[PDB]
Amino acid sequence: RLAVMVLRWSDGSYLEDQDMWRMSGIFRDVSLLHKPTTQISDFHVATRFNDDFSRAVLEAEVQMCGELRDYLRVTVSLWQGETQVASGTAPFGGEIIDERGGYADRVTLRLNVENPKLWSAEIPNLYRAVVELHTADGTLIEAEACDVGFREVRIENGLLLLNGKPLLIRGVNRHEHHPLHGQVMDEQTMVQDILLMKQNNFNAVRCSHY
Amino acid sequence: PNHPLWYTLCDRYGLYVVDEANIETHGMVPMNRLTDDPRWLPAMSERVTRMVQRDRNHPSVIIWSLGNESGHGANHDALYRWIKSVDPSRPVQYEGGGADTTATDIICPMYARVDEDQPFPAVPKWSIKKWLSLPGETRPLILCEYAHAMGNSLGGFAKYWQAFRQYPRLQGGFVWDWVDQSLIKYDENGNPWSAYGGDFGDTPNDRQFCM
Ligand SMILES: O=C1O[C@H](CO)[C@H](O)[C@H](O)[C@H]1O
Ligand SMILES: [Mg+2]
Ligand code: NA
Ligand code: NA
Repeated sequence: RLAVMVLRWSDGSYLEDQDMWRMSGIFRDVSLLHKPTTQISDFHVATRFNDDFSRAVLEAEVQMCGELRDYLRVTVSLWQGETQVASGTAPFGGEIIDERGGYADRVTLRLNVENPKLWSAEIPNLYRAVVELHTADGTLIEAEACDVGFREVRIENGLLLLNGKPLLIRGVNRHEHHPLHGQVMDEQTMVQDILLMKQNNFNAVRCSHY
Repeated sequence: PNHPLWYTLCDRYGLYVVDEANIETHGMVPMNRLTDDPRWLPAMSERVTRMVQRDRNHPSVIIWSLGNESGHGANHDALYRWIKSVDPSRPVQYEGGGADTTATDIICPMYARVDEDQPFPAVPKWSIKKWLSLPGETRPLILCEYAHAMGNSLGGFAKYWQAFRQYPRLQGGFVWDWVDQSLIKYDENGNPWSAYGGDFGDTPNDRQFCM
């Protein structure tokens, strides 16, 4: 038996004064997640590019929790559909960071990707990154994953650039709102919103304000 | 450079002066044909240096100009630097080559419009409000020539002044220009009349464009 006492107001309320319906309750998903004792506890994906975007390095920092062992490995593999395009494998123990060493509980993988298919709102090219935590011999402990979009966002000479090109933001602010369910969101309404936006020449959305 | 007395009068009456080198090669094709040629650097330098040497003590002179309508050539860059080194007390401006070259401290276009772009290749005349905010641009803008007052003219003058007042970096301009360049000719009875280009048998000419 779970018991949850939800309070309408808290000191948190002072930071939640958005112009909208003030509501309350368990308004988003509840779930149970089982992880192994030796687990991936965090992972970051970065993509960086040469001057003309014809080469990329995918960089993945992976953090573990549990007991450190020489036989532990991480493999980050990158997939375009069913085709594996790049893969990297390494033991734990990052580069030296300061006078006391490095992170024995982290590793960074670096994968080369030639002529990457670039992500934008115009052509949302995605690769799949699978992060496997496993033994040197090949027994899987667990795997996590995310969608990867190869794209660079930077401000240069007063211009916001995506993949080196100045963006024109056709954006809209969007609150999470449904006339029947209040602030509970579902896939169908989300999809409906996305389709309408893009059908109406929007390319950008602001998470107003949370 | 003007008659020496002009600067003395501007000192005493109070007017700001842009003192300009006697250099205009407008007729060349392309406009910078001489000004990019090192063989013409000695001749150009003397028009710039001898001006500075003469006029540098006049407080009314607040800006040096490298000349007018001679494209932009490496000789301009050299002389820009000569003045900056010899007299740090005054900004240097020059309009040739698109009004915003490395040879000018001030964006100083001629006949750039307030809101409308004129995107000529190589030497575009941006709207002046747009020109200020072009990526990387930091300089003030003062038109070296605007509001062409030829005949029945100066329509839309207020529009420049509204913009000058609203935008800090739009710091005004120089109307083109002060006085009709007409000449006196006489009829058979000895009556004077105002003559322009072509009335003296001069050919080819450009008619009333001198006024
Ligand atoms: O400036 C604002 O005014 C809007 C009026 O609808 C709305 O309240 C936004 O949340 C707020 O940022
Ligand atoms: Mg508000
Ligand atoms: Na101003
Ligand atoms: Na004229």
